[PDB]
Amino acid sequence: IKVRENEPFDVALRRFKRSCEKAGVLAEVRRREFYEKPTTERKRAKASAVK
Amino acid sequence: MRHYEIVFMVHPDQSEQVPGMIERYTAAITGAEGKIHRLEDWGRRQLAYPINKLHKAHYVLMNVEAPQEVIDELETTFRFNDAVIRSMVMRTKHAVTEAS
Amino acid sequence: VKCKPTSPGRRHVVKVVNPELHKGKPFAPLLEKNSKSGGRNNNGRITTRHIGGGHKQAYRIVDFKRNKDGIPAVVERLEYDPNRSANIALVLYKDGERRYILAPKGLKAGDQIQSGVDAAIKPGNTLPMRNIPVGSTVHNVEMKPGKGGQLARSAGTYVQIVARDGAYVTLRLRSGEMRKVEADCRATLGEVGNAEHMLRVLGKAGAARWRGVRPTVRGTAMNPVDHPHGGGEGRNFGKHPVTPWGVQTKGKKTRSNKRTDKFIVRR
Amino acid sequence: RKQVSDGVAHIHASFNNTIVTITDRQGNALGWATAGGSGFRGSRKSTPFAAQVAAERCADAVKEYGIKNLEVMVKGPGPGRESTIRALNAAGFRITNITDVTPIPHNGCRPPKKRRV
Amino acid sequence: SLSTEATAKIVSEFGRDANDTGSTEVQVALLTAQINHLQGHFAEHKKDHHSRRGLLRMVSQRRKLLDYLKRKDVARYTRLIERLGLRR
Amino acid sequence: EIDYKDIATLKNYITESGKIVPSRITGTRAKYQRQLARAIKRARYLSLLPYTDRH
RNA sequence: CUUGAGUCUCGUAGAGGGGGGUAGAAUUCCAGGUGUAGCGGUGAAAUGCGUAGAGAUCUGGAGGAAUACCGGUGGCGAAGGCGGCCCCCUGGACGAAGACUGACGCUCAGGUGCGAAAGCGUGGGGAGCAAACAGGAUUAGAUACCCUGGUAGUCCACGCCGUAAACGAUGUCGACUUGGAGGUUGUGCCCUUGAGGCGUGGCUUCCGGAGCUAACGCGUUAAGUCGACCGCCUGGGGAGUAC
RNA sequence: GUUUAUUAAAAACACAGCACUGUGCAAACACGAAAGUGGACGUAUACGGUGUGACGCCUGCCCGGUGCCGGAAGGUUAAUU
Ligand SMILES: [Mg+2]
Ligand SMILES: [Mg+2]
Ligand SMILES: [Mg+2]
Ligand SMILES: [Mg+2]
Ligand SMILES: [Mg+2]
Ligand SMILES: [Mg+2]
Ligand SMILES: [Mg+2]
Ligand SMILES: [Mg+2]
Ligand SMILES: [Mg+2]
Ligand SMILES: [Mg+2]
Ligand SMILES: [Mg+2]
Ligand SMILES: [Mg+2]
Repeated sequence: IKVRENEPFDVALRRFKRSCEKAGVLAEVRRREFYEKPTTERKRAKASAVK
Repeated sequence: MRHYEIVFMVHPDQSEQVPGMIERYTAAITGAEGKIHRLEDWGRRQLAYPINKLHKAHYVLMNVEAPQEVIDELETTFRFNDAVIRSMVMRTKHAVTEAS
Repeated sequence: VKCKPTSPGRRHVVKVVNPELHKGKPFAPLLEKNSKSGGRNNNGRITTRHIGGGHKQAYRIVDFKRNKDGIPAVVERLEYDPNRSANIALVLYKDGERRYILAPKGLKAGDQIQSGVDAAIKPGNTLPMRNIPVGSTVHNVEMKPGKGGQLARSAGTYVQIVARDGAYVTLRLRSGEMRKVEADCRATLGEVGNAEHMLRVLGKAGAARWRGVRPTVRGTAMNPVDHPHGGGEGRNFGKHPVTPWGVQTKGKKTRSNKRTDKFIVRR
Repeated sequence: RKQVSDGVAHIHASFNNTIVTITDRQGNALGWATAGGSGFRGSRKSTPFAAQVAAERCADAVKEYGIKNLEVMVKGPGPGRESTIRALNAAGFRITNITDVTPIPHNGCRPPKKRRV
Repeated sequence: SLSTEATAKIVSEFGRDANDTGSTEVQVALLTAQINHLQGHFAEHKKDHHSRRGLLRMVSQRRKLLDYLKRKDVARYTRLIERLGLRR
Repeated sequence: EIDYKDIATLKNYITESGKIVPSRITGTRAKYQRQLARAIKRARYLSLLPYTDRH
């Protein structure tokens, strides 16, 4: 994550790095961990991705 | 014997010792019934991160073949040598030569 | 336990418990460099710091500092030295010399062993702190450059430096927290003495305690005179310090030389 | 009265609150803002349009120098990662580089169990 | 596992012929080596169980072969158990 | 691919965060994906490549 | 005798195991700089921390635990389980030309050994988390959920305990029996001109036919058709309790 | 095992074990106007002081009072000028 542009303007480019980390792997932590809850829900949400 | 590949990076302000360091190691390997079928001096160059401070270090490769025994002797002289910042030596994976 | 070799444990026969013995140091009987040793705890008149008695002693033995330098020693044999549980080894130099040393861990059978500036960094001999890396495990250092005091209590006793400290002063004794010490000093660098050597229980007073010191226990014992607390029907209530020492921590050692050590927490 | 000219601005974007401090180049406090200190408190803050009025308050305390340009350091998620940078772009300040300095470990410490209703 | 200069070595010492890597006399003996050699390994680590499972395998597997010899040529059995210092 | 010196053919399988690109958007025969990632790890120690990006 | 089983050769993939190193991100803490009246938390709040200067911010240091991304419907393991990079010691699985042994095999009461987590003993260690415990809140009450703290413990060594919805709730071994789409790994071959195309083995997902099934559903990795050996069940409660 | 020599031998003292606390070595502490000595020719697995008294299962709530430990910003405050 590193922005930098010539010609002063508040365009953005910022939500570009907002696709690899950002508020995601953040809230991923936030509360508790997972342990068995993930290996399971991670292997059930996978079922979803079929149709 | 078993092949190898060690790339040691010596402190940036101690480059002049790099050439001398090579002769010792190399000589040992040869005096250990081993072989040296690869070598190259990368010199100084910027780092991804200020590993062990600074932002540059001297790089060198190897890719020997000497018996593990004598090379295990290297980890010691390597650790107890503030010159070298980081040490990293992989296994054989068959003789490597040229290119790099 | 957790290492080799484990420590025997006498079995219930006549109120018996943990003992103490090594793997072996083959022989049962010393060299010659030793004195006669004093006797009791008393100070040209009065007792002083009560407790202290029991027989069985002698055997002084020696060596520390290690003035001698780059001359190859060879461990003659490990050996057991009284009062202090830190073994001792023997060692002979390449010129028939024979100091003693504080038996480090991996030792026994001959081994390297070298002193003086610039010497193999294993557990051979002393070495100026300067000529030492991080010394996560040095040894019986010296508050001064020449001496050899410090932690001679080898038995598991260690000391950690801090990789590369400047100003010429470092070290980290056990509970001694942090404390700087002249870097022109040297450390054995080995730093050991076998811990289990101090992992058994005396047993049952007498043949285990008495053979060292007297009943170091007095408790209240009552009799408002013999100690700053006594009498009562059968209990204590109040303060119980001998000579208003105030056993409530207090702490001591104030002003004067030294006291230029650092960190030191309080939990 | 030092005239730092240019200095990065940290945006501690959190949930229960957000605060932006217009520090100098090296990283010295020159002026900090705060939603909790921006009139509304309790929890009415948080919301982006609430933090913007906060960080904007800096242009009233850190304006004593003359920041002609400055970067932005966004840390942690929450309603104040965008709002802040925006309000700053209107306040009159410039910009040199936007970046997210949110502490994203590698499975180091074990987060709190917490919440379970 | 085992080194070729050793495996291909021993085979030419118990084989009643040449390159008979099958022969019980051979295979069986070939097992003792990797076994005795590992005993020094298991002396260290200890906790390494997943490796002992294989150790026990070749052990019983070796025995399964010894019983065979006894049930195919009494002589060969007692004639091999010595050259390997077996039975203990 | 099995190395780290070939830093040239690696900066493509990363990004502004130096994060190992998934195999989803690569379909690198899988077997190769495994090797490709192994390099980026060990290669980062030789400071040849970066771990994070903020430092 | 050779197709079962096994040996040899040469390759292949792997978070299989034991030991030792080492790296980077983050947390906490200690110190110091900047700076100033809030921070933290909740549905709100309050306890708590702040003018003895917090929070924020930046520099240096100490320490412990776990290894983002790759990571998958993935892989390895007998099971339990096993994720950073490096080295050392080590086990098993699979393919292929082959060469070799020659039924040396399958199962297995008793027996031996391995066993998540919690727990136990001795000694270490202790950042984060967190039974107990203590405050604040909620409520009719709240010995809870929520909030601020926090001890054992979680980590290491070595020894013990042997349980789990220890689950595929489906014993191990072998032979048969329509198909479709996919994953992962080996090998042969094809203007190998290619991402690639055609086969032939291992392991593995999802759909599903015959059949089986009380139904759900299982369906070549069977719960279908058979054979060998072992464990087990015989109404609910009382009770996996008493002795 | 020890104890009231000469009315008390005990459930009392001690004990091994446990815990708290202090001590960085010219150690803490003690004898001593001091020099010096003991602690120790030991050096934190060491030495002292306090309490409990093998071992087994354990050792709950209270820091208001007194004591001790840390802080020491602000109030009060000695000699001294
Ligand atoms: Mg009395
Ligand atoms: Mg009386
Ligand atoms: Mg009195
Ligand atoms: Mg809680
Ligand atoms: Mg399997
Ligand atoms: Mg456990
Ligand atoms: Mg424990
Ligand atoms: Mg089906
Ligand atoms: Mg008696
Ligand atoms: Mg009497
Ligand atoms: Mg009497
Ligand atoms: Mg009592």
